[PDB]
Amino acid sequence: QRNEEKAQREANKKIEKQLQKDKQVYRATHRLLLLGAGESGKSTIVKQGIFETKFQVDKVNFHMFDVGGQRDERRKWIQCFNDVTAIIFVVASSSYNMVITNRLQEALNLFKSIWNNRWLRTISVILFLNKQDLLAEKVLAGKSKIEDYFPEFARYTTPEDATPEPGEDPRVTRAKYFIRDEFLRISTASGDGRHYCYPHFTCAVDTENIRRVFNDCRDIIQRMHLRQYELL
Amino acid sequence: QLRQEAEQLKNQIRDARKACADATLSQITNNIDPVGRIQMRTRRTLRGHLAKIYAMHWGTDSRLLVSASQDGKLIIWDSYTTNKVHAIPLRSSWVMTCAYAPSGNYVACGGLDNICSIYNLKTVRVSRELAGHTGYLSCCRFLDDNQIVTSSGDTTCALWDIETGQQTTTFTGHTGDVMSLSLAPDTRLFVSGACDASAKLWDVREGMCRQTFTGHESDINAICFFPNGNAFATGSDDATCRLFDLRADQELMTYSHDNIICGITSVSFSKSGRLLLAGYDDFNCNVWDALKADRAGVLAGHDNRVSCLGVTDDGMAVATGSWDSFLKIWN
Amino acid sequence: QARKLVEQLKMEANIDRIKVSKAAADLMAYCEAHAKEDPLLTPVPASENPFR
Amino acid sequence: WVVGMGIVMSLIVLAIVFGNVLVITAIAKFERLQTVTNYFITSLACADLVMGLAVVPFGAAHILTKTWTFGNFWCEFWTSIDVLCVTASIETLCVIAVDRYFAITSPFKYQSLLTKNKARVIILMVWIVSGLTSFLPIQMHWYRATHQEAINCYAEETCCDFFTNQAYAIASSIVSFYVPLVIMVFVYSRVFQEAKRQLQKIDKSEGRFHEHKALKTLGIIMGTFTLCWLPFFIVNIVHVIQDNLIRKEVYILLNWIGYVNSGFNPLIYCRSPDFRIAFQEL
Ligand SMILES: Nc1nc2c(ncn2[C@@H]2O[C@H](COP(=O)(O)OP(=O)(O)OP(=O)(O)O)[C@@H](O)[C@H]2O)c(=O)[nH]1
Ligand SMILES: CN[C@@H]1CCc2c(ccc(O)c2O)[C@H]1O
Repeated sequence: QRNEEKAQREANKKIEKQLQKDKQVYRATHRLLLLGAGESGKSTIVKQGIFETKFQVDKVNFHMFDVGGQRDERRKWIQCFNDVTAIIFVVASSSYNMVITNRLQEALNLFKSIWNNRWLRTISVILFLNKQDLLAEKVLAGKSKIEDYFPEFARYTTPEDATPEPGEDPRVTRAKYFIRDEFLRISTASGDGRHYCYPHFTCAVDTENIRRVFNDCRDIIQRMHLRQYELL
Repeated sequence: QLRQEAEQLKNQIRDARKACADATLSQITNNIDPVGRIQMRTRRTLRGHLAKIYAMHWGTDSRLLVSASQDGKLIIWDSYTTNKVHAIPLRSSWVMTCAYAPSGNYVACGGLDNICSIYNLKTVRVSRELAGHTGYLSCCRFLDDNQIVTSSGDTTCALWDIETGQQTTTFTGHTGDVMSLSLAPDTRLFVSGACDASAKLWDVREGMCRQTFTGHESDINAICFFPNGNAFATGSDDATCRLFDLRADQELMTYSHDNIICGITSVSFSKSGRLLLAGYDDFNCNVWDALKADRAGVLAGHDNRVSCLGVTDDGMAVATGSWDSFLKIWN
Repeated sequence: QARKLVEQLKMEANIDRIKVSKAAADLMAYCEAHAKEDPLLTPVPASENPFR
Repeated sequence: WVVGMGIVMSLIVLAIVFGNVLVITAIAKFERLQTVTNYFITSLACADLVMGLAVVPFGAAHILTKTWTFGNFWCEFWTSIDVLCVTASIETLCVIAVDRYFAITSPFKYQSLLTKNKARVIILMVWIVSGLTSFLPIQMHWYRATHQEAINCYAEETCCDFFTNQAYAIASSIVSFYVPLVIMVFVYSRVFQEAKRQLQKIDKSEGRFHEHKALKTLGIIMGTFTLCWLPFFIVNIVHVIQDNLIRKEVYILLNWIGYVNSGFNPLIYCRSPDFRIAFQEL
């Protein structure tokens, strides 16, 4: 009676003291969700049920989730990831001709479905446009033209404020920027400043992807704070 | 040929239950005096979870309960004195369900790792791990101290043997994700609500489906038997709740309002079965009248959407959880 | 898969079902009989309320 | 004009108390407003409430009746409370500015930097330093002036005026105003720089598909505070440095213009979706 009540309070205090230590670790970690189009080469990106990985850059802890145990066209489980910092979307940009409705259109439909969601209404997306060397190799050779698959490409011009590389043939730059604009117009169509999209061009020999993720997360948090304080 | 016969058989089932509809439930209960106005107040508030809460299960003694959260914890409370008894950290941070054994010696857990874990309270360490599902677990209930039934996202349910960790029987027939299940008072039948807007009645001993109900038009989120055991209620994401009768093989009443457009997350009955409590996405709960389909109360003390709900065995209190990492006891 | 679906329909179709009036009467009688036990319908005194 | 001036002074008292009490109850009654940033706001609200409840009514009575009736001890108590409330309200704006600076410039370490215990320690330290510069040098008669008019004022029982030395009028002015001003300026320049830098990047990447807000917000925040408190803290030094150049009425007018600032803080730091629904609920 009298002794039993004191015993319960003793165990509660020890547990509540442990929960304070766990709260410090929980609040200092950033969670990321990794998605793919099915054959986008996202395993190479992470190489260099649910699968979890941990990494640290500049004394900041990141923790990324990859889902491979569930494969369906109705993502009922996606409402759990409404508190993550950002979503990483990996798409193969060199699969316009491949049909096995081509794969770029399916990837665009998936991106459009994810963007306009009731739960992911305040979450930014980091977009990786993988397989650039394959795209350049396919574009440079003839008999394979995006016009035969994307009729809108017949009236596209490379933007004046573009950033071509040193040795690129100007043919490939137009295709790259067309593919990027396809995602960008969907991103900006329904955006009200609550979240943005950060597209990048990625290859197989790239090694600075973790720096890109770090900088994009920093920008995401800074923009969130600026919008919160009515400064943006 | 094969497809043609199915359409002919479907009409026979529909016509069979059309002649039995002599009168409606609401027509019979027109002379019953209304229950009136029901007002409830919060008695306790439980704090300590670091993230949103998805699951909750009362104890058989109506004193202790368990809850789950996305931070990776499984806390057992003392609702009377508001004292934490246990805090089990989970290997995987993605949890969707939890259960509390009738004897009180075990607790189950599951989620996005396609695995159900059983913990030994009175010994806390992992006792068994059940594998074989190819989709995320949605619910789990203890039949006994040595057997448990689970539902997953691979459109199947299973009955497990805890001692050997092997599936005794498997239930198939759904086409979408199975979202919830509930056991009968005598533990011989159970019902399941899936994403194809259908509910089914299974036989644990034999392993065959008995009846199918398809009155809804969206994904079914929650399900619960009537205390008698001859009826059950469902809740979908079209802001409607429906009552189905096992013996009549058809639905009897619908609970909806023109000012509600959000989805429904959980349902539960009261001790006598007169009241029906349902949680919604508009951050608050509602109380219905089972025999009349009219509102009688509102519980609006939660900041974020309510994800779970439960009523004690003796019917003394109602517990609700929401995404603001808080539990509340309403009396 | 077609054969299995048709077989289930035939098994489920041949069942005996009672009219809605009997089920409604049974539910109403159960609710009327077990009404006094329900603590949520009528508030209990604070002397016998463990939460107050 | 007594009835006209008495009516206006009564309205100012009601506005200060009504706004500050509403903010205090909204934060305490609701669990969604219990934030580290809101502790500074509630400290500021408490300071302004005490100021508008104690300093203003007795000063209004003294101005209207033209005499002091509460004796030679309550006059010194009133002066001490006046200085304590003025000093501790300006110094909280500095804390809010530094909090926003740390939140925006260093986003990754913000959670580790600020903790409820640290916020409580900072608030207690601010209040302690505010109390060390008002009650201690006044109740110990270290601020007393030496001229014949000053001693004649001090030796009476119905006259309660303000006379001070060079050292006190300079040190108190510096501590109350000048350091927080430069700190706030340095903070809010960097905040504006970061905001405009982030704006340039969004419109490089997605300009063709689709800094007024930051400028307006910073302009309001700095302008109200400066226009309220700068002339008084200028004449405070000036009238001590040069004698017989400022009348006894300009001092009171500028001091009351500064007092009025206490009724504007809820209109500046309490405009958000989480506050405008809490006010509607109440
Ligand atoms: N040239 C080139 N080849 C690539 C690139 N990425 C992947 N590949 C090739 O494509 C193959 C696919 O590798 P993975 O990354 O493991 O593909 P995956 O695991 O099936 O990817 P997902 O199914 O989408 O998860 C590799 O064996 C590579 O040879 C790339 O960026 N450039
Ligand atoms: C009587 N009015 C006083 C006079 C001097 C003074 C004030 C406020 C803050 C200070 O640091 C001061 O030195 C005024 O409120």
